[PDB]
Parts: sequence; C-alpha cells; structure tokens
Amino acid sequence: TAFSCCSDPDPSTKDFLLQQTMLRIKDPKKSLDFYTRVLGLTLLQKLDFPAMKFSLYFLAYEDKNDIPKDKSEKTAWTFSRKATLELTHNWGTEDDETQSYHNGNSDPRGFGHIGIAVPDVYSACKRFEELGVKFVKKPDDGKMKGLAFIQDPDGYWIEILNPNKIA
Amino acid sequence: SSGLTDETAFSCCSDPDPSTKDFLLQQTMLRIKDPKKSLDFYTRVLGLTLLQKLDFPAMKFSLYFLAYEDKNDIPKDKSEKTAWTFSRKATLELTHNWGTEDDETQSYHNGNSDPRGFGHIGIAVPDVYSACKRFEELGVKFVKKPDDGMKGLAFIQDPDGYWIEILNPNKIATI
Ligand SMILES: O=c1cc(-c2ccccc2)oc2cc(O)c(O)c(O)c12
Ligand SMILES: O=c1cc(-c2ccccc2)oc2cc(O)c(O)c(O)c12
Ligand SMILES: [Zn+2]
Ligand SMILES: [Zn+2]
Repeated sequence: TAFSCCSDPDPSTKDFLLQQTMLRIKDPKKSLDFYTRVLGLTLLQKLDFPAMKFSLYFLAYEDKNDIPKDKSEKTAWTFSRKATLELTHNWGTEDDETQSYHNGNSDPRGFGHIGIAVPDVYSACKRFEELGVKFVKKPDDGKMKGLAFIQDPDGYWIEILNPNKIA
Repeated sequence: SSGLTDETAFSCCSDPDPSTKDFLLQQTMLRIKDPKKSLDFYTRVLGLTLLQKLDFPAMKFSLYFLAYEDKNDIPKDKSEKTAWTFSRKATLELTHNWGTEDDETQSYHNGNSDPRGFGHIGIAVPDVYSACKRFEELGVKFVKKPDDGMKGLAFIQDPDGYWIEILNPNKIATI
C-alpha cells in the first residue's frame, strides 16, 4: 500500500543485483536437457561439493562464447550475471524412486513460478507442443489468453509471457 | 551416490534453438502474506524498485513487480508501463491473496523444509559484510550470518521467511 514503498533506497544498495533463483532438481540429465534444448538457456557452470554431496548448475540466457573457460575466471563471471537459474542437485535423487520435489502451487504453497518473456507466445508454445513439453495452462485455455504455463521435469511451473500482449 | 561427471552433465546440454534467441528470464514469483511488510523489506532494506502494482478486485489478489531499475526509467502511461515492466530482466513478482495479512492461522512455505523445492533468491552485492552490517542495524532476520559456518556468504529471511542469499561475486571464489 501507499507508504510501504521506499522510493529513495539507501545508496549502499545501488549496485545490488538479482543474481539467482534456486530450485532443487531430482535429475540434472532431464533438467539440463529441458532448460538448454527446450528453453534455450546456456549452462554457465557446474560446481561440485563432494563433502556435502551436492552439485550446483547455473543456467542463464547467455552466449556460451562469453563464458570464461578458466574455472576461477568462470566462477567470478557466473556469479556476476543477472537473472541466473541455480539448480541444486542432491546426489542420488535421480536413483531414488521414493523422492520428488514440491513446486509450491499446492498445499503447502509458497513459491509460484519462474517466467520467461518471449516474442511470440503462440509460436513458442506450438514448438513446446511439438517437443512434448507438459502444459499447466495453454495460451488459449483459461481466460487470460496469450499467456501460458509449462512444467519442467521436476514439475516447477514456468510462465510463458509476452510483455506487450499482457495489457 | 556420486553425482554427475562433467562429461555426463555437459553431454545433456544442447545449443539453443534460434527461435529462443530473444527469450529472457523475466520473473520469479513468490506468494506473500502481508504486502506492507514485504514491500518495505524489498524496497527499503534491499533497495529494489517497485515497477508496477496490479489489483484484481474480482479475484481478490494483487501483484507487485520489483526490480533493480532506475525509477526514472518507469513509463507514466499504463500501457507503456506494463510492457516495460514485463520486459525487464530479473524481476521479483510478489503475489498477495487479500486477507492473508490478518489471519494468524495462515503462512507460506519457504521450500526449505519438507516438502522441499524452491530454495532461495540471491542478490549479488559489492561487500557482503557491509551489506549485512546494515541488515543487522535495520533489524533484518538472518538465516546464516557471513562470519558463521563458508565465510563471506550470507542468508537472510524476508517477512514471509523466504531465504535470500547475499553473495559477492568477487570473493565467492574463496569458498
Ligand atoms: O494474474 C495475473 C494477471 C496479469 C495481467 C496483467 C495485465 C493485464 C491483465 C492481466 O498478469 C499476470 C502476470 C504474471 O506474471 C502472473 O504470475 C499473474 O498471475 C498475472
Ligand atoms: O554451497 C554453495 C557453495 C558455493 C561456493 C562457490 C564458490 C566457491 C566455493 C563455494 O557457492 C554457492 C552459491 C550459491 O548460490 C548457493 O546457493 C550455494 O549453496 C553455494
Ligand atoms: Zn544460491
Ligand atoms: Zn508471474
């Protein structure tokens, strides 16, 4: 409401940037295929933590030729990119048929979705269909047309939107 | 369990289809109990700018779009404003279902306890210790202080208990 929005944030925050959104993923083989092949993201970096039994995969809309190859240069670059998706893999969940993650849209709710802006929701979704992508909401379904939701291999919801046709 | 080799992981990566060339990662949506508390936290404490507020009286919810953007860049015309808001990179979408603020029975799940899923958003800052010193002075609740545990990396909580990572890209290459 009216007073809650600070319009003159302290200058010590002026260089803060929204660097990542982290989601836990059961199987990086499926997740990496989906985010790179279907949605066109690039894998920036894979970090492994043997002592803690997990790996991190950082994906973003970045040109792979921009990514430094030396692992130390790569690390500083990856963490200074805007809008990365951090996928956390706890070792062994792929081979654990008892295990799966919660997408936040049913009890208990919290997290809702990530969202990707695209030039053409209908063409993009037509391609998603041809690729066998699972839909939550097709662009025509529901009546808030021209907006879609698809699901990644863990069942997380991804909004597919056009900024001009939201209006 | 041993985790993927680099070779396995990279072999599951395809190059992007040219039809996705202009796709951008636009938003992360979180549900929020109290918009007064949340907007104060994200604008005043973390310095994001509220790009736009949308109200849907028929359905009894509101949306808040926040981002690290120059407030002077926001268009005045509401058609211009919506297309600009929705084409900004890395925005935070906060969804408020009306009335949750004054229901002491209600709260949202931050994803970090059973059943797990979502973990956090993360903000890169010039100096984690300086940022956290201010957070401490502003009464921010911490999950992990930078000195405690992986020094130089922190986690704080927003008013719903969502975890927010505080990191310095120039020092994270040190564990
Ligand atoms: O409920 C929503 C309604 C509208 C909307 C915006 C402009 C004109 C008409 C409808 O946009 C949205 C965008 C989102 O990213 C989202 O998660 C949403 O739930 C909505
Ligand atoms: O466990 C983590 C370890 C490291 C790390 C990075 C460089 C050198 C040493 C350790 O970075 C992280 C970054 C994140 O965004 C995150 O959610 C994490 O859990 C970690
Ligand atoms: Zn993280
Ligand atoms: Zn959304």
